[PDB]
Amino acid sequence: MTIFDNYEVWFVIGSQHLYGPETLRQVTQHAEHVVNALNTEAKLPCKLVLKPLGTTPDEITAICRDANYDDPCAGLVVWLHTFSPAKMWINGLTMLNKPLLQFHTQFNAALPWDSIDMDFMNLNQTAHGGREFGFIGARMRQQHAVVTGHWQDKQAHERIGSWMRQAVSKQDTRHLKVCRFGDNMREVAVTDGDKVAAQIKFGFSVNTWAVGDLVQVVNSISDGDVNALVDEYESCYTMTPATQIHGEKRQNVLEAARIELGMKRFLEQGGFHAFTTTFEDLHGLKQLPGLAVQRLMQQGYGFAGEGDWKTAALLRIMKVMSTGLQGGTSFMEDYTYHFEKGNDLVLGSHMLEVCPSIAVEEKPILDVQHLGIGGKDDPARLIFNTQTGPAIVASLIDLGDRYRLLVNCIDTVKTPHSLPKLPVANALWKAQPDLPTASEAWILAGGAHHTVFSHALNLNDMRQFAEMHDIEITVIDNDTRLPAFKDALRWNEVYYGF
Amino acid sequence: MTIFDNYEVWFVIGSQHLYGPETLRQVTQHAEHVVNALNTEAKLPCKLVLKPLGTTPDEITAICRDANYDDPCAGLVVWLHTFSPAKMWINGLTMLNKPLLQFHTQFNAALPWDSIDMDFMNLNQTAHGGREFGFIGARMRQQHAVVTGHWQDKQAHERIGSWMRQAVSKQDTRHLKVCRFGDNMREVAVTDGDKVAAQIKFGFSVNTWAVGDLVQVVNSISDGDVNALVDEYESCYTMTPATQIHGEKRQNVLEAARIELGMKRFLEQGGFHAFTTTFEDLHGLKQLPGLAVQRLMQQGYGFAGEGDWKTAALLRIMKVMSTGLQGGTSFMEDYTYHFEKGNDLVLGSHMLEVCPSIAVEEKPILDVQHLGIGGKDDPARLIFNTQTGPAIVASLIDLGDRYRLLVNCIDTVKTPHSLPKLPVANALWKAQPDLPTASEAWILAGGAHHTVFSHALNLNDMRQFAEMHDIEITVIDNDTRLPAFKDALRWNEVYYGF
Amino acid sequence: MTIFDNYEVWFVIGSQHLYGPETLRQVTQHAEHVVNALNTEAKLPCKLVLKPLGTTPDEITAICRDANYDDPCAGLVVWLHTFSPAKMWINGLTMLNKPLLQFHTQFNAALPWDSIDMDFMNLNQTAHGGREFGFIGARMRQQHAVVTGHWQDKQAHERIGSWMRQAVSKQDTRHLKVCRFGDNMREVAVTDGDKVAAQIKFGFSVNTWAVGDLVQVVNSISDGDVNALVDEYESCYTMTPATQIHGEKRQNVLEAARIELGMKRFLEQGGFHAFTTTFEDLHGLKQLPGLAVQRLMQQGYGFAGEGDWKTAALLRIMKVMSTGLQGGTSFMEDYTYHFEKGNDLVLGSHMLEVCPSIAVEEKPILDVQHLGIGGKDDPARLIFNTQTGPAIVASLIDLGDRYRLLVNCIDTVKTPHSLPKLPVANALWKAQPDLPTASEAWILAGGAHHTVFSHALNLNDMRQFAEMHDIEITVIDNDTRLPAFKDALRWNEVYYGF
Ligand SMILES: [Mn+2]
Ligand SMILES: [Mn+2]
Ligand SMILES: [Mn+2]
Repeated sequence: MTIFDNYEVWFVIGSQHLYGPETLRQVTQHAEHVVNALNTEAKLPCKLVLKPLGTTPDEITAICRDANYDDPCAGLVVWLHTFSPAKMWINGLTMLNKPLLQFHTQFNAALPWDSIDMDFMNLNQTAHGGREFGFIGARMRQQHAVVTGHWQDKQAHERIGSWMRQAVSKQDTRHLKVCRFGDNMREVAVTDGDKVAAQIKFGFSVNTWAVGDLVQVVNSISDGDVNALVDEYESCYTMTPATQIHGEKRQNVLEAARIELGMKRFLEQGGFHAFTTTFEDLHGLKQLPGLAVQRLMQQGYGFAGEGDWKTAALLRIMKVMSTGLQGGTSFMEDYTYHFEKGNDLVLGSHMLEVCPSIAVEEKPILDVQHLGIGGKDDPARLIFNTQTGPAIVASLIDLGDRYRLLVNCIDTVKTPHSLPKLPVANALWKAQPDLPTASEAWILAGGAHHTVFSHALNLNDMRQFAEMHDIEITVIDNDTRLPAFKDALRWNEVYYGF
Repeated sequence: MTIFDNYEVWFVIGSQHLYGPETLRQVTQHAEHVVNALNTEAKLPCKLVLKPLGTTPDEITAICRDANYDDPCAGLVVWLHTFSPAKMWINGLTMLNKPLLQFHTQFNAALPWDSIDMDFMNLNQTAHGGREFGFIGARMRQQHAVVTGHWQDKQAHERIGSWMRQAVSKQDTRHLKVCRFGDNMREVAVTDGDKVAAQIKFGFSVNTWAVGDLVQVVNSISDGDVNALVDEYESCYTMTPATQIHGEKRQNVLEAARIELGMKRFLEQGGFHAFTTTFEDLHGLKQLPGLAVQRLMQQGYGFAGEGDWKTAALLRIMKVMSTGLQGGTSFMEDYTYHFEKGNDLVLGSHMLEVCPSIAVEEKPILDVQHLGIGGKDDPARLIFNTQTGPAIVASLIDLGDRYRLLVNCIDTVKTPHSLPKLPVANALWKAQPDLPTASEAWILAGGAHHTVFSHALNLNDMRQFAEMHDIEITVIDNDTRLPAFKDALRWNEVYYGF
Repeated sequence: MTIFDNYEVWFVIGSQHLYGPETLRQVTQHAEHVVNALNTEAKLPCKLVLKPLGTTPDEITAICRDANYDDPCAGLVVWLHTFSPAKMWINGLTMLNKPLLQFHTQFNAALPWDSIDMDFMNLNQTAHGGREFGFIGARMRQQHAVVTGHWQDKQAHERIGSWMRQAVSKQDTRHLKVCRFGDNMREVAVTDGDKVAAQIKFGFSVNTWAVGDLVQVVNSISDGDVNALVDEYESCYTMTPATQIHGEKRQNVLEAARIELGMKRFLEQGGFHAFTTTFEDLHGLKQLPGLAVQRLMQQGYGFAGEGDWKTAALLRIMKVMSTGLQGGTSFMEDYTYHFEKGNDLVLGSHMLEVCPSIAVEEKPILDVQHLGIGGKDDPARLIFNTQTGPAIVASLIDLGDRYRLLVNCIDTVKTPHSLPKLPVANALWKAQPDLPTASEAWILAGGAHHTVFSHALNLNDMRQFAEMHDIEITVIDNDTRLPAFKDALRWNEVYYGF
């Protein structure tokens, strides 16, 4: 059912004819054996298709050429069962659009001390065949990945599997379409940037439909379709008295529903995966989309507030990326602090748009709905608490000449006293290593007030993403120390400054 | 005896023409003591020749003129006795083509508290005088190693001699001559490169003589001389049943012996110090040089397989580097692996060519050969085990615009079982910090399958080597971590990308 | 029959739906009309295949994806009949392996002053639609070409056609295989270099077979096949008395013939397009290949003397490139000068290997054959004079970090007195602007003694090649003036020094 099922990774084996052609026939036995046992037992994010052996230049070019042409081909994992003169690969590697991982593995785990002979020695020579390959890729500054490990090693499966994840994320982004409903909040910098650069670098496109284009779909929906969706609320969520049938703010639940249907139909018919809104342009909408934006985020779409295409895009990438994983992933603003010796905290939220995928409960749908901001009707919104434990918050910023991705490892924690006046969903966390330093470093390194929160993905996941896209990663966890942190900033600046 | 008897290090001393033939003659006295003290007591790689005092610019410029012209001057060791304003050193240091080391030292291991005068402070004042000199070395951006200590210091003797050792290596490489017998294995990358560039940088030359040429010399050796060498094989090694008289492959031993004599004679007359071969071009040679190659490696000749001049030269270099040290140093190629929790191992070896320099025993010689590779006669070889202990493998790769020296720290270990069918000698080691990262880090950095294995030389030797040549040293050892390693590869790329 | 017939160029029209879909239908009428009239009447180097209109992002990605996959697709020529929002093209353009030329043309030549209206105005808006496209390509630093001109403009056809030429040259080079028969003349720099860099940058591969591998094929040929080829000589060429049946050097014509057959069979069975020899390794050959190398160059193969793969490669590229053109293209060494007020000259040649494609006559096959060099039998060689008029000489050199292509516009001229002792073919020329300055500049800018001479190609042809491959071109013709010439060298050095 998932987008992972719309891709497969190619298992290419490198060798040469020198010994052959029955020395090849063993190689093929191994490959087919390792491919089946992985597809069967290694619980990897998507499928491995074994291609015919690459033992000549033309065979290797062929495979890369094919890999570029096949839209499901998300990456290559190459095993060099033997020596494989690396010049053979050059012409293929210079046309390759798809990512590559060397699986520096071997058929046997134990070296058969008592039996080993030259036949053996000259078969399963990945020990050196993998190093010849290492070189050309390094020589070309072509970022190839490596996992060393025996082919049944479950630790390897993970790192292999974790890489397959990024391959698919990289190709989905190459089709991701953000639909903004208006422009950036006036006078705001971070949420602005060069959209051309984004689509060049990342392949996702951002383009603006009039709020009025939406309003038209938003107004067109049938009551039959509205009251249907109104039922799915009462089913799913705790309705606060104000929200119930005879409640003075029932009518506002109707307007929420339609804005959900309206946005969903516009977004499906447009073929979109993400979107923005701006409270400075809600002409023809009854209320700022809250409930609707929250549920569309649960249903999968990327979103960010006030025109913020980068963060909205990012959310969608990290959701997709998170498929099959234990948690969350939500848009998030760092809203307010709690200061105390030992217990410094952040509380995250926005005006309304907090995704219910990181919640732990059955979730109230109250109004208590004054939003002076926007200047519209009291909006519907889901109110909830965020799950505990170790998360991350990611901010992608545009330094103008390049992008930088900041990640701050964090730990959600339970609110000690509850928030009875606060009509928004919360997320409360301690920022590794500690607020003052965590905040300082983030601020030092730019990094928006807009972030993507996530329980399901982590730092190592994001490190591979940063690699896969060739961008700087600015990491802020417990190891962070400002003198070193600053040096890195400088040294990365020169490096990525080409 | 050995090549360290060819070279010398000059012992220059720095003061000003002002003032006091006493003071200025009084200083001459100490340099004559420390030098004589060091030359009999210190056990340094080669002698220290004291030179007349650098008091004026012209004298320093002369000292440099001579130091450049004198082909056994391996470098200057400089100690700044009184105080020698560095503007005097300019014209000299500017022309100085031989390496320099500031031995930053005093007269006198401790301090006269009641016996201190201005007459004393006039003369012998390296504390400040030494610093001024570092400045100009830094300003001009020259190397200038510095060792600080009291001359009588055991630790400081050690430090200076290791430098002296490198200084001499630098000079020997200048005259090093590789001789290639055929070209690279077809379609191979790591072992190709720009010979012109290497000769510019390190000064070693690489030029190829026809396989046909060698054959002419091999086909010329007298049966008398051939037989005589075999008498040396009987006495050196453990001749296997087939190897000895009435042996089924006794002639293969003679042919090997003939080859070795021809190859030797050839190399000697052409004044060569290293060589390569290629199994793809052996026309006129009865079998692929194995035993011949091994004993020649053991006698001091650098070599590396299938046309690999870089590694071949590096072997010769490191072999000379290691002179007067306990331990082996060999050509080596990661051949296969043993994956076992806690005990990941690499079996090193080559087709035939491994140096008995690194062996534990009196070596067995066998034929049990059938080398499918090439397609020649069952060739002779020395089978043996590699010693137990700390070692390094090193590779010099050409990245197009610059060279990179990779060195992995390792620890060789007893084969836990005999290897009865392995027709070749072996090395066996655990890689620091562990196989997967050891291997992965090397692949990320490129780094040949061909390496120079050494028991005698260490990371520190190679560190100075890399500094001495201004090449990047990539270091894989117990302290390695992939995030910092990767960072260093990027931050170095832009440093040395100049 | 020619390799041009194995490729086609794609004619892609960019537009958008804004007006459509019958506004598109006109666009298609135009495109089909312009494609037919060009394929019919424009005598272009190869075929134009009109692809379906690109009016959306997915359609544009599709076309580029297809262009990469189709091996005959040599380049794209895009016409922007209307405005074509350039973001649509980004994702296609970021995957494109093939070269692109914008044909900034229009359907009508004259603006129909009296009739023009908005319908018209908004159709045929290439005036601005072409500038939107210009931008993205410029923004991406993607070297796209442009010819502006009406679509019937014959001057345009040329510049379009001239570009199509380079597209095909660029793809052939991506399959060109040099087969060296040995290594570089010892101690020679220019002919040496980094073969990995070449195959990366250019896609042609260079790899060394043993002279003995050839000798085996060289010796295997049948007399029936030898004497057959001996007849084709007497037919084609003037046989000097020494060369005739009872001539004392007839036997040497037999050995020439076999070396021709032998080299031709080895080269066809290897699938090669170019080759080198080295006189320092002719073990098993009767005489240095002269006659044979000359005729194989006429038949099409690239060649250069003494191991020189770059120049041999280049020759083959410039021959292929020259298909369908008036002249020549030959390997060439600048052999000797004539100095005289007003009449300074160069005479070009090699020991033997001068291609008879630039000759004007029926061509003597004498021996007068002492070649002390090589140390072999008196060789057969064709002796001839070169055609008059404006030519070029191209040298591709490896500056180590990058390549530079030098071109010197020259003018062949008739020898005033004849060369009765000189047993080699001549080419005599004046080097624009004049020997002293022409020689100086060439020497200043490096540039080998080995060149490719050519009557058929020129400077503008080579300028597009240099562009198509992104390398420096150092031009030396009449406009050349050393102060400016030097400045350019410096300014290009910084630019291409990334
Ligand atoms: Mn906000
Ligand atoms: Mn090898
Ligand atoms: Mn020549």
